[PDB]
Amino acid sequence: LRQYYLSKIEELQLIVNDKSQNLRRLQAQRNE
Amino acid sequence: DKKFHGILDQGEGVLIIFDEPPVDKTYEAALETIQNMSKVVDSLYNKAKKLT
Amino acid sequence: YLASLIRSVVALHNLINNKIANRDAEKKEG
Amino acid sequence: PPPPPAPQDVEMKEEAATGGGSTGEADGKTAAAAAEHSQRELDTVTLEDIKEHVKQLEKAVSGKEPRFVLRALRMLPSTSRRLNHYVLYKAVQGFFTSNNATRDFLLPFLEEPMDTEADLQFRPRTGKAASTPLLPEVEAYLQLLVVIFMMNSKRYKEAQKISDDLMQKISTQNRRALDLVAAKCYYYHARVYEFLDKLDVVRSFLHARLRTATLRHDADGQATLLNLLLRNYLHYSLYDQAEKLVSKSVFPEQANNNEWARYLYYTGRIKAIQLEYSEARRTMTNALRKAPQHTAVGFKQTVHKLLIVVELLLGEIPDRLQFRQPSLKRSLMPYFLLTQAVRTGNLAKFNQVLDQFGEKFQADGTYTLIIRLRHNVIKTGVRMISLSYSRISLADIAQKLQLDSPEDAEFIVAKAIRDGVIEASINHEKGYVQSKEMIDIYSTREPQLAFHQRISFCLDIHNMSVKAMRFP
Amino acid sequence: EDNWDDDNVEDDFSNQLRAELEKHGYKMETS
Amino acid sequence: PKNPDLRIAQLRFLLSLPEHRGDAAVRDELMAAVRDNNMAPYYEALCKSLDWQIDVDLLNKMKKANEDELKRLDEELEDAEKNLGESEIRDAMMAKAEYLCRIGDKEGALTAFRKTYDKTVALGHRLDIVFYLLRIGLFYMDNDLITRNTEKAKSLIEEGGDWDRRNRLKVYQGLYCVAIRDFKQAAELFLDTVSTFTSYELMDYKTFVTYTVYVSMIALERPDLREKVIKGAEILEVLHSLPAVRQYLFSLYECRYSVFFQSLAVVEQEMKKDWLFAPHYRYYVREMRIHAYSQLLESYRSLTLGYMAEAFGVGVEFIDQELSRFIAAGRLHCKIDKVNEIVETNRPDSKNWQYQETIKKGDLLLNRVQKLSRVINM
Amino acid sequence: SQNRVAEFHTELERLPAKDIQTNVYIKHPVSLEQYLMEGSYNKVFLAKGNIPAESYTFFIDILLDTIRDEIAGCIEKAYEKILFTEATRILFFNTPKKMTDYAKKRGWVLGPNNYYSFASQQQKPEDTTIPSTELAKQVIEYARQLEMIV
Repeated sequence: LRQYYLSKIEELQLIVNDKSQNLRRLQAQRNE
Repeated sequence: DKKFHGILDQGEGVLIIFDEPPVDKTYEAALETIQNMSKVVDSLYNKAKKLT
Repeated sequence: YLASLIRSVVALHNLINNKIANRDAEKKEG
Repeated sequence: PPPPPAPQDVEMKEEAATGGGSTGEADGKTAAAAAEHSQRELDTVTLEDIKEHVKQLEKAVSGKEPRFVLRALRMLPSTSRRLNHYVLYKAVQGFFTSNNATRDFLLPFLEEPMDTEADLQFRPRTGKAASTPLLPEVEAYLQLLVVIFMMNSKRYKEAQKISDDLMQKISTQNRRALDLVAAKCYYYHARVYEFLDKLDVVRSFLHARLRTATLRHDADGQATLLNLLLRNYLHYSLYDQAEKLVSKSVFPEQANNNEWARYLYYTGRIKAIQLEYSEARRTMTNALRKAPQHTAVGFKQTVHKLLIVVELLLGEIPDRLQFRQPSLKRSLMPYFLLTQAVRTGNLAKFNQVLDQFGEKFQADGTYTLIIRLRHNVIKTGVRMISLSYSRISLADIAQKLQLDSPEDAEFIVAKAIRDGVIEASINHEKGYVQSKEMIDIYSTREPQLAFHQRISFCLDIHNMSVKAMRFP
Repeated sequence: EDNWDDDNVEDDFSNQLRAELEKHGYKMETS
Repeated sequence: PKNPDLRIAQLRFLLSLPEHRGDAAVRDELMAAVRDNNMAPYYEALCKSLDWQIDVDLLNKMKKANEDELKRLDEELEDAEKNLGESEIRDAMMAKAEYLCRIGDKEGALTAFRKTYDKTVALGHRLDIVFYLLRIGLFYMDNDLITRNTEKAKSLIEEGGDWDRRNRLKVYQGLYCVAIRDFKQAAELFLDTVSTFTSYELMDYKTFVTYTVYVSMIALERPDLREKVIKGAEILEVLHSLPAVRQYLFSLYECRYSVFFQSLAVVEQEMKKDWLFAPHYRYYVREMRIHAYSQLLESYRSLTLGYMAEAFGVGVEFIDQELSRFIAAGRLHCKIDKVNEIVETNRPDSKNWQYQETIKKGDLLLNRVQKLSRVINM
Repeated sequence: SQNRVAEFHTELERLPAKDIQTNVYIKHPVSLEQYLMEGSYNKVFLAKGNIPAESYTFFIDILLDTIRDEIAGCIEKAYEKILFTEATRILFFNTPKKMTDYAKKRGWVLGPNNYYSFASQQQKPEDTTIPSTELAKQVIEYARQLEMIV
C-alpha cells in the first residue's frame, strides 16, 4: 500500500541516477 | 611438377583438362590480419593487466 | 566483418587508455 | 617480533582504505552500482584466504576485530574521534596485548556498531562487519564444535538483509554487494550444509531470496542465488532437473565472466544426463574456455573430466592429456586409460579397466558412463568406417566391426542414421551404404547467417566500450 | 616435448609391416 | 682434450644403447672404458653387464697419480703470482681445464666447468668451454644442460666471432634443440651444410649427409626441394659415395615407388640400429608412408587400387587397411570405395577451408576481446 | 514402453550402486535399455518370454508394440524398396499371424510375392533469394549502429 509508493520512487530514482550518470559523458564530449 | 593444370583418371583412361581457380587472395590477407590482431590484443591485455 | 573486428579493438584501446590515464591521475590528485 | 608488525600495517590499511572509499563512493555518488571498490571485493576472494587464517596469536590480528566493530560515527567529530582512537586501538596489539576474542566475540558484537550511540546510515559497513567474523573462523577451516557460531552470525547477516529490506532502503543498492557477500559466506555455509543432511530451510529461503530479487533489483545477485540453489539441487539430482530446465533462469547475463562459466557447467551437466549430447558438448566447450585464467583451479579438472566423457558418448575421440599441467597429467591417468580403449575394439580390456578403477570413477561423480558407453563401443567404430569408406557393402562390415551376424552388423546403421551420425543411405537392391558430399556451404546463404551474429556482437562491443568512458 | 611431443599411434605392431607382408607367404606368392 | 672428449658419448652410445643386442660392440667398448674415459662410470656397466675384474686395479692407480700430477702449475702459479699482473697468470686451472673436464666426472666436472667459467672474459675460450659443456651434457643424456647452456651458446655469446663460429653451433641438431621433431628447424639447420670436410662432432661426414637426406624427406615434398638436395655438387658427390641412400632418394624423386618400399626396409636396418633410437622412429616411417601415398594419390581422381598395389609393391588388402587407418586418422584426404575397387579422392576447394579457418580464428579472437572487455569496467 | 528414454535415465538415480548385485528380476528392464542400443532385437523378441519371477506380460507386449512401431515408423526414408524377404524377417517376425496386420498398417503394402505401392521420396524446391528484403533490413541496421551518436 504505502510501501508500493516507496518502491515505485525507488525504481524511478534508479532510472534518474542512471540517466544523470550517462549525461555527463555527452557533456564532456560537447565541451571538447 | 605443376606444369599442367589437369588431373588424370587412371582406370578410365581420361585426361581431365581444366584451369586453375583465380582470386581467393582476400581471405589470406584477412586471416593474417586476424592473427596479427591476436598479437595486438595480447599486447593490449598486457597493458591493461599491468596497471589494472 | 573484418572492419567491425578492426574497429572493436580500437574502441577497447581507447577505453583502457582513458581508464588508466584517469585513475592514475586521480591517484596523484587525491 | 619480525612476523607481527607488517601484517598489522598492510592488513590495517587495505580494509581501512576499502571501507572509507566504499562509503565515500556509495554516498558521494549515487551511481555506485559498480564502484571501483567492487573490484576490492574481488581482491577479498583472494586476499584473506592467504593473508591471515587464524587471528595471528603473536598480537597481530586479534586486535583488528574490536576496533573495527567499535564504530559509532555520528558525524564528522565522532569520525575524527574514531581516527584519534585508531592510534590506541592500533598500538594495543603491538604494545601490551591483543584482546582474546577467541572464536566467540562475534555474537554480542552485533550490537557493537550500535553501542556507544552509533547510527547506521552506511549499511555496507555493517555488511563488511558481518563479513569479517568468517575471516578467523570459516576461513580457518576447522569445523569442530563451532558450527552454531557461524549459523548465528549468518542469522545476524540475514537480519542485516531484513534491515536492507525494511530500514532505509532508499536506493542504496547495497544488496549488489550483499548478495556477493551472500555468495562467499553461503559458499562455506554450503560446505556446512554439505556436512549435514539436506538443506531444506536453505532451500526455502534461497527460493524466497531468488524471488525477492528481479522485481526489486537485478544485477549479479540472482545468478549467484540460482547457482547456489542448483549445486545442491544437483546433489540429490533425482527428478528436479526437469524443474531446473523449466526454471526460466537464463537471465544471468553479466556475471564477471566467472559465475557464468560455472552456470554453463551446471546446465551442461543437466543437459548431458538426459541423452542430448550434441547440445551438451558445445556448452561444455564454452564453459571450459570461459574462465581459464589460472591452471588447474579444481573447476578445470572437473569440466575437462566431463567434457571428453560426453564427447566419447557422442563418438568423437580426442586424446585427454593434451594440456599437461601440474594437476592435469597425473589426475587424468585412468581417464586416459579409458579413452585408449574406445579407439580399439577390445571389450574385455575395457571391462578390466573399469573394474580396476571403478572406485575412482564413482569418486568422479560419473557413475552412469558405463550404462550407455557400451553402445558407443560399436558406434564410434561404425562412424570411423562411415568416415573412411564412402560406399561400404553389407558383408564387409561384418568383419570390419566383428559384429558376427550380418543382420546384426547391418542394424546399428539403422539407428545411427536416424539420430544422425552419417548422411549415408542404404538401398535394398545392392545392400550398399553410400553417402554424398556438401559443396553448397559457401554457395548458399550459410556464411551470412553466422556473419550477422559475429558483426552484431563485434560492433556492439564498441558501443559497450564507449558507453563507459571519461569521468573528469 | 618429452620424447614424442603428442598424438602418435600406440598400435605396437607396425614395424616395417609391409616388409612382413612381403615376407607373409612370399608377398602372397608375389601378387 | 675436451674437443676429442665426445668419444665418450659417441662410443658409449655406440654400445650402451644397442648393448641389449650388441655382442662384439661390448668388446669394442672394452678397450675404451678403461684406456681413455673420464671417470668412475667405467664401472657403471656392471649394473647391466658382468661384475668386471681388472678395471678396479689400474684405473684408480693412474688417477691418484693424475691427482698427484694435478699439483701441476697450480703451485707454479703460487710461486708465479708473485708478479703483480692480475693476481693471476695463464698457467693454472685456466690452462689446466683439459684434465678436469676430460677426466673429471660430471658430478665434479660440472663444478670444474663452473670453475673455468670463472675465467678470462675472452669470447673465444668462453664459447669453446660452452661447447665443451654442451658435449658434456650429451655425455650422460642429461637433457637439461643441453637445454640451458644452448641458449647461452647461441644468444649470450652472440656479440663477436660470428660467421665462422656458426659451424660449431651445428650441434643444435639432434640435441635438445632438435628432438624427434625431425622437421623444419632441424632440416633447416642441416641444410646449412656448406662444408664437406670433417669437423668432429658426429664423425664420418657420410653419416652427416645421410642424416641430412633423411631429414630432407620429412622436410619438404617438392617445394624447391630439387635445388636443395638433388641439384647440389657436394651432396651428389657423397651420393656417388653412398649408393643405397642414393637409391632411397631417387626412388622418391623419380616417383618410381615400389622399390622405394625396399629402400624403406633398408632404412629400417639403420632406423633403430644406430645409437639414436631411445626415441622411436615411428613418426618418421609413418610420415614417409603418408608422404608416398600423398604423392601417388595426387594427379589421380579415380584410381583403382589394383593399380595402386602394383605401383607400390604388393598387398591389396594391405593397401586397403593402410588407407583405412590413414584416411580416418585425418591425413590423406580421400574416400575409398570397398566395392568396385575404386579409391576416389575428394579435395576441398580453396574457399571452404579458408572460410573454416576464418571462422575459427575469429571465434577465438572475439572470445579474447569479450574476456578483455569483462576484465575492465567490471 | 511409453517411448520415454529421458525419464528412464533421470529416473536411474534412486539406487546408487544397489541395482547391480540384487534386482535380478529388475535386471531385465535396465538391461533392456542396453539391448535397445544394440542389435539384440531378435534376442529381445526371444527374451519376450524369459522373465524369471512373475509374468506381468502387459508391458512386455506394449514393449513389443512400441518396438515394432518404432522400427516401422523409423525406416521409411533411408531405404527405397522392400520385398517379401527384405522386411518380414527384418521388421516383423519369421512370417507371423500379424502378416495381415502389417499388410494393412501403413504405406508399402505387401503380400503378392513383392512389396510394392506407396513410394516415399522428396522433391526439394527452393528459391533462396526470398530473404533478400530481410538482408536489406540487416544491412540498414548495420548503418544504424554506425550512425547514432554514442
